[PDB]
Amino acid sequence: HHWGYGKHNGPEHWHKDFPIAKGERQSPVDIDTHTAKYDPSLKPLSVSYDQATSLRILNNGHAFNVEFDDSQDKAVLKGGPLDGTYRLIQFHFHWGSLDGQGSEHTVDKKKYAAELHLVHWNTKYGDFGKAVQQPDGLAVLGIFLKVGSAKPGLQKVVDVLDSIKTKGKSADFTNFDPRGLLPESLDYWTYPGSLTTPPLLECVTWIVLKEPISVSSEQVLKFRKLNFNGEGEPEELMVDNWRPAQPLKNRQIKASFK
Ligand SMILES: COc1cc2c(cc1OS(N)(=O)=O)CC[C@@H]1[C@@H]2CC[C@]2(C)[C@@H](CC#N)CC[C@@H]12
Ligand SMILES: [Zn+2]
Repeated sequence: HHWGYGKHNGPEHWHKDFPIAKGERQSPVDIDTHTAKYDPSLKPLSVSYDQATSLRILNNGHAFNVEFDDSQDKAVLKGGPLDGTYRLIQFHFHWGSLDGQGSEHTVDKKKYAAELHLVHWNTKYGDFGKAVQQPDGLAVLGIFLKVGSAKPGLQKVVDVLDSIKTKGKSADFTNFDPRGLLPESLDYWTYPGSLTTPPLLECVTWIVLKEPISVSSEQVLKFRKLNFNGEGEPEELMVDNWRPAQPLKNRQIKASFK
């Protein structure tokens, strides 16, 4: 009976195994655009994915991860609210069963069809495992997805999902360029938070872009064909793998734009 997104193991149950679920800096949160304040101390955000090296794609039973080789400083995120260099290690999405839900963060309570999470770890901590044990160990770039025009750069991902339909399945996924998943603008909101799934560690500096990318209905439909279950088990469609907004508590969401 391990955690999941169902009625008996979903988000409202996570606190029993992971008490931090009711912590002081949990994610995701609702972003109140009118309360978020422009922060002049924020430095220009730097997203350098030109030398990114993807290696494989995995269905871990909660979502699917496109993993990158982070043994060297290649695809990095810096600037903005960040101090130091954060290395890209993987990206994944959270989506819904319907176009009107799926995102973890919400903007003025509005839910998007999905949300992309590009995960990076602070290099001063040596490795990803050590980084997650630090308040400023990770930096996750969140990008909303809305249904409309197809996103050309996402099709490569969409077409390989049939090969990793069930939990535990992985497939080679080299030479995928994450720059093809970024919107035009880098305007963003930032706040201190946590991982959005167990163990819910409060080690993340969240940077959520204001501009969403558009993906086609067909593209998101394929996301919904994935399975939460492993091969040979009753089919449980991988949909609604998002955690709802959590209490903001003693935090302020800062905006990079005036
Ligand atoms: C930032 O990316 C994630 C990392 C992890 C999880 C979920 C994540 O998605 S999210 N929405 O971006 O928070 C869930 C499982 C976690 C893992 C991070 C590394 C952890 C803490 C392992 C420890 C190491 N290394 C144990 C469980 C792992
Ligand atoms: Zn995530």
